[PDB]
Amino acid sequence: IPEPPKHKHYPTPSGWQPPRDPLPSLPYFVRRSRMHNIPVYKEITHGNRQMTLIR
Amino acid sequence: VKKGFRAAFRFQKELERWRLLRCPPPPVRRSEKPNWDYHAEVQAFGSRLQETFSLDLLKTAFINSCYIKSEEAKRQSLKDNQELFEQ
Amino acid sequence: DPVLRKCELRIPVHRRPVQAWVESLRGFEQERIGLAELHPDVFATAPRLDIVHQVAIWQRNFRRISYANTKTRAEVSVAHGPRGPTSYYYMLPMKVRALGLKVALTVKLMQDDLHIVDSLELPTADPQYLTELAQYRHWGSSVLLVDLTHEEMPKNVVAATSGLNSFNLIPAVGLNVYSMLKHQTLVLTLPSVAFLEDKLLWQDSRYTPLYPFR
Amino acid sequence: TGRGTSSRFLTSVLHNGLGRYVQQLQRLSLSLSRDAPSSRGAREFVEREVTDFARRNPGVVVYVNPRPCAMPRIVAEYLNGAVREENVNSKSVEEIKSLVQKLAD
Amino acid sequence: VLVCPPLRSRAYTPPSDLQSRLESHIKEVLGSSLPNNWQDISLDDGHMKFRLLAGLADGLGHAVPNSRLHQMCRVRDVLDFYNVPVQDKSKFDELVASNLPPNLKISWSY
Amino acid sequence: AFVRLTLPPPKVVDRWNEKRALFGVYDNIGILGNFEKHPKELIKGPVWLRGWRGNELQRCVRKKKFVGNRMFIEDLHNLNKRISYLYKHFNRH
Amino acid sequence: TDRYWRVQEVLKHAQHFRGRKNRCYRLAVRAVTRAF
RNA sequence: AUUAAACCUUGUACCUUUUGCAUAAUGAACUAACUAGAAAACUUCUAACUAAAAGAAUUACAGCUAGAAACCCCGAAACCAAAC
Repeated sequence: IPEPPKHKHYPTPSGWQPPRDPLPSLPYFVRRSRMHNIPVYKEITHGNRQMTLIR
Repeated sequence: VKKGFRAAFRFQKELERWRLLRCPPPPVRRSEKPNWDYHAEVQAFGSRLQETFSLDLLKTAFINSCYIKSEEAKRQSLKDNQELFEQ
Repeated sequence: DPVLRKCELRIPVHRRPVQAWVESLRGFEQERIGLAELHPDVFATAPRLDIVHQVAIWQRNFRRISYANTKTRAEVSVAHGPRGPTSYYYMLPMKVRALGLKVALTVKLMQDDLHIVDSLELPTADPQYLTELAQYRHWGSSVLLVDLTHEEMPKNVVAATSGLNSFNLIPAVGLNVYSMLKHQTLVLTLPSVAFLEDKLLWQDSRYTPLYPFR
Repeated sequence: TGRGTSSRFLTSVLHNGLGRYVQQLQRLSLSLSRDAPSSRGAREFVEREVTDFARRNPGVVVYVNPRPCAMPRIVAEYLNGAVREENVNSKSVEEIKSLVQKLAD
Repeated sequence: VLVCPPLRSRAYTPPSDLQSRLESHIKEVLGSSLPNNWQDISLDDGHMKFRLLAGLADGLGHAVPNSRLHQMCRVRDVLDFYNVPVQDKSKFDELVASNLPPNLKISWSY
Repeated sequence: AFVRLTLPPPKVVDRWNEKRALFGVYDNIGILGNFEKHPKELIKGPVWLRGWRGNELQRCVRKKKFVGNRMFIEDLHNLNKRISYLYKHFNRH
Repeated sequence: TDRYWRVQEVLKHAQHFRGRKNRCYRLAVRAVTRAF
């Protein structure tokens, strides 16, 4: 997969913005996915339970 | 022939149990039997009774004339309990 | 002069590099000669032993073939007896197997069972030297030696390892979880680590294949 | 079961408590294995609680014999000659401590 | 054809004058003379770390574990790492040298 | 029933023999070999089930196809009759 | 492989029975339960 | 239970079947061995990776991949082909 190209102005017209620099110094770090997207997935289970997962 | 060593080992124990019941072993003194320490037992014996005994004197009291003869016979190939016995 | 190694691939900024003592087998006292950096995404993965446990089961079971057979009542000239050759073959995804290998590498390093070496070359071919050296460095009773490629592995090491049952010599492509677990300590050449890292790090952007990669 | 089993009357060994109470238990024997999950609890017991029991009750001879053993086992011998055997296979420290206290009493 | 040298024990006890040995080694590494903020000196330099760690290990007798090697970013960690003792004595070995009472018997058949 | 009156001789097994020692080696041929050779290619055994698994009927049917021409006439007839029972059991019950 | 000892468990409680009951497991087991 | 084997006191053999009942009805001289539950379409659970997932043939607007998870035995009167 090609890495995202550097853009003169962020956010990108679609709306993509790379992770903010400097990274936060919190004890917990959330890395981006291989697709350079936030690792948040909406999920529904049992046909009635809505869920969201951070991986 | 049934396979397995546990079954063969189990039967050997089964045979031993029957043999022991038929022919109980002759009694033997705990001194000869394993896990015996005369010095440790005497200390425990005195503490168990909650009484103070002089180790040397108590051993002499335990010492008997017959015991000395056996040791002397082995020695050929010591204070008796008579004095304490009278008191 | 310390031997300094850096990860060829880009280490994450938020992740610090993993480091270990570079060693050489040339001499008994050559325990530490350099400092090397190891990719956190490879050598600092979470210790997921169930994946390792699954891989070990897969390793034992995908080769499992039972040849037991018996004649049933209809075939008598057993109600539920073995019926001919039976196999248990199944395949784990390459992502899981690579992850399982990644997990195993971290455990050995963290448990001080992994020894990174520059090369396998030995001053002598005597098997005694290798066993004594393992005792000298307090290695486990079983030591696994890995080289970059089978063809180029030194002759001296071959003789020492070939004659030793508990010391097994394998190429880089021959690495597997079962051997690592069976062997108390692992000895890896520096080129092999890069070779393993490349394949393990290749999993990045794992295009689902419509045909073989070749 | 009562018809098919033995019975006795209430009795004391030698009127033990009339003058002074004497502990019947006289000897303890322990077998351990250096590398055995079953004996781990007993092994941990040796580190921490065996000494306290020994100090509390010095009138009982305690034998601890770590040896190649399939199952750890404890043997308790009493003054009257009664001997009781208990297997320590795969038992925790807390369980072992409670059992020993019962044996002493 | 090479004869292995004798094995050494893995037990290391922090020196009573640990600071004196550490500072002397730091002076030995390269002419430092213990400049202020010595504890915070970064070890990221490969050459400096190799000489400092190798020299300290030989004299002090304790070696940085591979697991803990990357943690040794600063001298302060090294000083803390050396001050913690390491004992090779087994639990049974400690028990043997613990004034065993007369009623307690230990026999190691392994 | 009755049990043996003699103990079997003791037996010692070496767990570090080459077969056990090298068991599982090259199992990562594909990932470490650029996927040129799939681990399924390393299977040695009956031809009809090399790299393949199925239910008893599928295994029997595949066996017939692979070695049907090279099987004995008597065996082929027996296999045909056996297949009939297997087919009915799985596909009708 | 312990079926013999299982019978012994019933037999040991049935050793004191009289007649074929003491030697027949089919009857010995029934008597042992009834006694308890 | 007992000092005591029997006495005193208490108590309508067992399995199956009838109905949650048998003083019904079946079956058992006894010993040893042998003697009957087998499948994954979908779902939950356990994980990998994720707008992507599966080592070619598959699905997708959080999906996709992998694993685990299931359904017996004996017994007719008969019927047909080919030999004798």
